[PDB]
Amino acid sequence: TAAGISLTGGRNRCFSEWQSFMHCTAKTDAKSRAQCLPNFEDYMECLHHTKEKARLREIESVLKQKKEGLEAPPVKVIPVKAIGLV
Amino acid sequence: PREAAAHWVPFEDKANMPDNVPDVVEVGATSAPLLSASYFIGAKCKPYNDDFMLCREESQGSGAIDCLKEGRRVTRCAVSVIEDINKSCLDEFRLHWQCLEQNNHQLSGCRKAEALLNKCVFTKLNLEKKIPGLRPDEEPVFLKKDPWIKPAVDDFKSVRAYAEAKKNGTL
Amino acid sequence: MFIGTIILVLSFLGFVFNRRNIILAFICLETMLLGINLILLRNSVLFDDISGSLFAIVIIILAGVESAIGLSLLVSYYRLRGVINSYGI
Amino acid sequence: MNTFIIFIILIPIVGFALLAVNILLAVYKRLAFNAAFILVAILFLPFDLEISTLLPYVMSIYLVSNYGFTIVLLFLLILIIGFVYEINTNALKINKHNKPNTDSLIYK
Amino acid sequence: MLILAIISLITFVSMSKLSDNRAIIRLINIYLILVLVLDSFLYLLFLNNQTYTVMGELLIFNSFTFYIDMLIYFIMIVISSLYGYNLYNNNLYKTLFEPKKELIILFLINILGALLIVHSNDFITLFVAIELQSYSIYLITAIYNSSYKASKASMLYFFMGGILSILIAYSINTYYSVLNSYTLHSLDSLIINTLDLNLILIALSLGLLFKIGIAPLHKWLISIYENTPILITIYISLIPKISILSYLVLSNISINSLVISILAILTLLVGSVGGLLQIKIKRLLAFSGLTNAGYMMLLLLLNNNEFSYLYYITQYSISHLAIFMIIIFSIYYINYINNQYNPIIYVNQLKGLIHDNAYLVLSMAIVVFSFIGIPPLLGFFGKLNILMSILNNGYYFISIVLIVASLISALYYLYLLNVSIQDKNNILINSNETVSSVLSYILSSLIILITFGFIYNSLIIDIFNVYFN
Amino acid sequence: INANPGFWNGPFRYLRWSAHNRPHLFFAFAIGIAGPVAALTLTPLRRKYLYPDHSPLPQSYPLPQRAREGLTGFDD
Amino acid sequence: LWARIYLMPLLQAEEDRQTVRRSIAQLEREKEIMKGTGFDVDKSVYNDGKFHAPALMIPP
Amino acid sequence: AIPFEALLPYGIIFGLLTAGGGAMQVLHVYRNGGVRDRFAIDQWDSQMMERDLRLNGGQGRKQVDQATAPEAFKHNHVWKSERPLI
Amino acid sequence: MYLTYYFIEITIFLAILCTIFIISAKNPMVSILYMIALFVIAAMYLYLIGLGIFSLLYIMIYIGAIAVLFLFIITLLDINSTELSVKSNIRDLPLVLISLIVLTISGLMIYSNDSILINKLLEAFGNDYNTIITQDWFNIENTTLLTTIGNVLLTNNAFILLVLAIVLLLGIIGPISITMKHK
Amino acid sequence: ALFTSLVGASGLGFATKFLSNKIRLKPAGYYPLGYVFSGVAWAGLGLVLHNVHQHSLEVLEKKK
Amino acid sequence: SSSTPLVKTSVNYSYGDYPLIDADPHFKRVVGYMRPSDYGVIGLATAALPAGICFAEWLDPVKGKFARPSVKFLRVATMLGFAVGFGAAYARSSLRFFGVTENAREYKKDEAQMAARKAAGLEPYGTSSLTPELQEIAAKNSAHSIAGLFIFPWFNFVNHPYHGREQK
Ligand SMILES: CCCCC/C=C\C/C=C\CCCCCCCC(=O)O[C@H](COC(=O)CCCCCCCCCCCCCCC)COP(=O)([O-])OCC[N+](C)(C)C
Repeated sequence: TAAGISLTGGRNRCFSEWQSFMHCTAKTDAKSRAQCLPNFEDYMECLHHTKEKARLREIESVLKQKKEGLEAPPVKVIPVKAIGLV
Repeated sequence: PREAAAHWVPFEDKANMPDNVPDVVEVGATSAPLLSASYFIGAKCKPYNDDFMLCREESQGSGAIDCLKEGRRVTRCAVSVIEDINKSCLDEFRLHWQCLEQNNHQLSGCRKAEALLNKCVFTKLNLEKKIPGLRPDEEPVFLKKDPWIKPAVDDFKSVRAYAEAKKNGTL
Repeated sequence: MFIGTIILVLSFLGFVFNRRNIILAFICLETMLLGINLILLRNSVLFDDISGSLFAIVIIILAGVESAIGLSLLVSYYRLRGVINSYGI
Repeated sequence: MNTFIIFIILIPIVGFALLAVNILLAVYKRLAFNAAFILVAILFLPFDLEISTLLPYVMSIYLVSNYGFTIVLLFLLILIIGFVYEINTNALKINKHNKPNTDSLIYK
Repeated sequence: MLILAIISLITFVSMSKLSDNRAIIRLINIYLILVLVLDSFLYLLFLNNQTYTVMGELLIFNSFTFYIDMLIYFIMIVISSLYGYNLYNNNLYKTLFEPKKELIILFLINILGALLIVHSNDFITLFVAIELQSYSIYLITAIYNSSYKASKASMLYFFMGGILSILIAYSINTYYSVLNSYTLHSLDSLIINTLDLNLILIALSLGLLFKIGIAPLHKWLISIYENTPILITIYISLIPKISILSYLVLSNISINSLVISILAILTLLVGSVGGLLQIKIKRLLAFSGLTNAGYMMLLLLLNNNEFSYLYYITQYSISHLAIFMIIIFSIYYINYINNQYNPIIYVNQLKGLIHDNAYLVLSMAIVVFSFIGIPPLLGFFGKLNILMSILNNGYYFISIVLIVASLISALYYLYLLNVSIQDKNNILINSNETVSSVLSYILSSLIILITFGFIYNSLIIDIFNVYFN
Repeated sequence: INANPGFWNGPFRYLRWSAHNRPHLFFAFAIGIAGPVAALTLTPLRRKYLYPDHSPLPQSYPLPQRAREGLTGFDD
Repeated sequence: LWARIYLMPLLQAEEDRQTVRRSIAQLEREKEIMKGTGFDVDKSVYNDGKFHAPALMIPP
Repeated sequence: AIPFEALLPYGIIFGLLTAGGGAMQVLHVYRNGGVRDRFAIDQWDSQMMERDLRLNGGQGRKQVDQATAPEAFKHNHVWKSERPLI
Repeated sequence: MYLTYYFIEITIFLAILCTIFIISAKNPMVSILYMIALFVIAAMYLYLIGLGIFSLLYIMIYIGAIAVLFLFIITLLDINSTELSVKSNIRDLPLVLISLIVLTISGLMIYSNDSILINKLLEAFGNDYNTIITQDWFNIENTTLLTTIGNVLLTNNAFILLVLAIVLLLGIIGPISITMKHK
Repeated sequence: ALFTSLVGASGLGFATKFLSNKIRLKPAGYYPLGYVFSGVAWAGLGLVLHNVHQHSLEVLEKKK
Repeated sequence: SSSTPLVKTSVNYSYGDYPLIDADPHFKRVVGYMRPSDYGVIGLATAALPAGICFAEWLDPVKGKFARPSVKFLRVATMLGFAVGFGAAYARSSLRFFGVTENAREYKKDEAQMAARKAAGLEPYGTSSLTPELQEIAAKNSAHSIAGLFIFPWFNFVNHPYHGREQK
């Protein structure tokens, strides 16, 4: 089939975690799959980014209350006709 | 590996390489010079490029963080080749990529300044173009005479330089 | 997934709650297939693969041949009758 | 702002202008059909739609060398037998009653 | 070798005339017979439930699927042996039951669509094959165009099959959205614990199941079965049922399913009490289709349902097939014939059939006792082996409602006999012309399978043991 | 009038008939049959006698299957 | 084609170190965000510990 | 012989398209600073043209050449953010 | 520059509006005219997401063939049709107001993997986070999307193209199976 | 035994020909070679099923 | 280089009681190694379809009178009889490669020919004009396609490396 073929014919953005999980299930006897679980949890988070979303929600929740805002090397936004202006 | 969006918003980060990765001498060459010098930095830095892609292979997923040591060394030796081709054949190199900046950067359109550059670099810098994967009794395409695919306009300065190289006998 | 779900649900209720003609049934059925495509193609984009696009380019064809078949079924229904009723078949 | 998009914004304006000058300057103020007419359009769709099944092959013809060839050949050769079905059955031809059936005159 | 038939015959039927259609169907019948005789040694490929995945994780060839793959050709020989062969050689029997020019094409296109589901692994083969067979039912229904009921039936079946096709495609798309793969074995028993999949896998099930007659949506199918002509409907009642039920039973995506258990109970209730006060014979017969297709969501709830399913499917297909062929025989003796497409409509019409001939009522009696599970018949062990799996795996209220449903159903099976053994007042003394020889030998053989299959029950269990385990 | 003789009542005479009276189906079916029949008979003659097949193009970066012997050079 | 694959590892190494630098900068910025209230800035949302470039950032 | 009044319309149509295309090529060469256009643009080539804009400083395809990079070339590298695509 | 931000949610609102004009129209042709409007709003969304190829395939076959097919049918056929009157269609309103809520919320439920039934819904809306786009230099030839579809239909899934031949075959046989009346 | 397993399937064949005569309202012996045809056909089915069961038993024997 | 398998494949995984030669036989090999008893089945199938039609109308004639069918149907019966005979022929003869039927006179011939082309130095199976990825894909298609002979004909014409053999 078209298992892990990308838009450009290469590999998906989550092919490595899936191939790791299929290594896990290839060497695992059935009903011993409970040791195989962490590769799976890594794969589902590669697909949907759920734990990353919850973590960035908590970081933004602590960030958004403060009156100081930001004391860090900032992230500067530019317009598209000025990528390499300066 | 992905094509941009409905509304993508560009941003940069005024930050620094933190503590332990030393400073490097990065390639400041545009598309025409490194497309011109591609076979020569592929001919000199073959095992360093091979070593970098091998190290990127063996640390699966570690990847980016793992071989900082070694993508340091492909940049250094590619910069070495292009400094050498500057000081060697700046005029004819410049002729080749002033040709190749027209014609969509199609390599097809600039045989004439190319062969001149290849003589110059094979003489002073002794590196040679090869198309690998090419079994024998198959002529490499930048050697053949009367090709089917000829450019629209032969550019003027390489016509003149190739004719003068004919007259001098260096070609 | 909003635009696909909205076309699917609203096209579905446009299918279900007509009593006026037969063609609104056909075109609501066709926009349901559009609504399934709008969800599938974005899951192809966001996951970085063609295989949802594989099922897309197959279901384009099946929606086509579906329309060809079903409108020949309607001309069967109309040949024997005189006029397609308002209330339905 | 590239040069592609003013054009397909600017043309509906040109049409609206040529239409508003018309609204400014103008003066204002079931039968049975044959099966061939309906069948041309109904049957047009499965022949328009194999064409778009043929569109992904023609872009990627180099990669599928010697193998996607034979798959496309078999695809087309399965389509040709349905084509020869409709041309064996005289599907598009419309007929009329102009013949006197050419029966010889029989006496007594 | 279906497509070797289809590609050849479509060119062959394109050029033959309207009179040649009978002998075309005779040719295709004999072709299917010899594909079953000369090529049925492929059982040797599996010997220990060995399964092949062919065309690259796309089709799945195992032995359950080989048995369904053989069953469909056998019943198609029995169906095609009807259109090939005259019933009697009379004026009436030529103007009744006329096969159209493109009918024999659409049968085999439907069998291609039905076989590519039982053999299917990918979802895209599932979707393309449900589409191929759904089109073929749209057009097998509508091919008798000059019938008012048949055109209305095809137009209803179109929109209802269209809604359930988009519901299946939505479920397929949704499973793709939560997991990258399309194949069902990306589940491999570790997903289902750590993943809420119950809603997707039921909506995939319920999408096919509602196409077959799962009983909140049973009203449209009964109307289509009563409206088609009496020979389209034996085919379009057998084929989609067995094709997708062996799909849903081969790939057990809804175990312990509460929605499936409710709708199983609701099917066994409303089928057995819907057929009670009904005067049309195809109706009665289609609700007998409904209760028996609702001893199916039961096995679909189970795990390891391949003795109960396969035995009950070939039971049901023989019994189904035989009782339709009995009323196709019964139309000669009746006094009133309406509606050229659908000649016998009422079960009141086949009264006194024992005084016309007795052996057709002997045949009718053994099939109607095989539907209600009478123990020396082959139809008994089907319910016995459903119940050796329902009770095996914990479904106790399901078993009680199964029993009550069988008892309420027998009340309208036996109405066929109550009608057919009565005094008629106008007995036949001499028929001049006799019914076709091969077309009554087929029914005699289908009887003697029903009445003498318990002979070979034990061989089948041993064979089964070898070839599926 | 020119009527159908049949493909089975003499093949070559039938092809001669269809070339005259239906050239829109002879020279259309004969130009499309000259493709897959010539692809099974004219290709090994070329691969032996005109020129053999080409070397395949690369598709990704060609990784070798070595075990990284330690390189020397370009340290600092 | 052979010209492009000769140019690949050079640009690959360039994007590699830009990935490393801007990633660690985002991690340190989010660390200086989350000072005070106790929370791990350094634990990755994977379980197999590898270096992923982050995604899904906060709208600028 | 030949009619001139018949051939003057096609002469005007020919001359209109001629002067149009000449003006078009001059406008494209003026935008790019003396070089012809890129008609077929790969994904590779698009990334490369963006890198050239980043390298030379502001201008489109100036095509400068240097032995090394400037020190500003290390820091001006951009990543593209992208909306949720709901 | 952030006028150019809400472009997706705009087309979502336009699709809602356009289906409201599908199912509430006087003529049977006015409904298909808003339907081809719906196809082109869809094709704008498909270009917007990053799929330029599909949008033009949707123009080729969905305001291409099947549009012309439906316009054609509505021309050469008479079809009685009533209007959306309140006296025949207000009786459906308390079922629609239930089924809208239930079908939308349930259609937004299955994109989640928790087991709370309120954290399932609130993951459909709690996504305002900007994906970061890196440049990898691994791809060398412009295998765009249509090349990969032509590689997967032809090698990895050749059987689906080859069963597809039978489906288009059936779409040719079927209308000739019905609408001919041979002899 | 193989022989009784042939004779019983042949008796099933005689029953098929008999009942097919009796639906057609013919006498018992109508075409008395047709009994030979049906007997040989159903006996061949008994051959087939007998041999399949033999081979299945031998496959079970080889698993020890 | 164009003969390295670079996938993982079962080795000598027999499908019956007899040792396999081959996991998918190339079409020329199947037509080579088939027995004369197999050409028998082809001939019995070409004979059984026209005689089957003439028999099945001897049972019940089409027009009420026993007439022989036309030569038009006997030609199509002969064609589809060759079709069934070839399907049964390919099906039998490739069960012999799988080691599921009696495998005596072909294991020797496949010792012989493979050893006779290891001596001539060439590839054990043959050089296809395909890249090795197309060989893998095109032989994931043609693996075990002899099951499903009841649906569709599919054959091996691809000449790829792996066949479930010992080393290569
Ligand atoms: C000479 C022919 C003349 C023309 C006849 C044309 C068509 C005849 C078609 C059918 C006749 C009945 C054959 C039944 C075969 C069952 C195989 C089997 O029990 O299947 C088992 C598994 O079944 C199951 O799970 C349960 C099925 C339960 C069947 C319930 C009804 C059975 C009672 C009557 C059937 C037996 C009556 C015998 C009459 C002598 C798998 O084993 P298998 O797949 O290897 O068996 C096929 C090997 N084969 C191809 C060589 C024959």
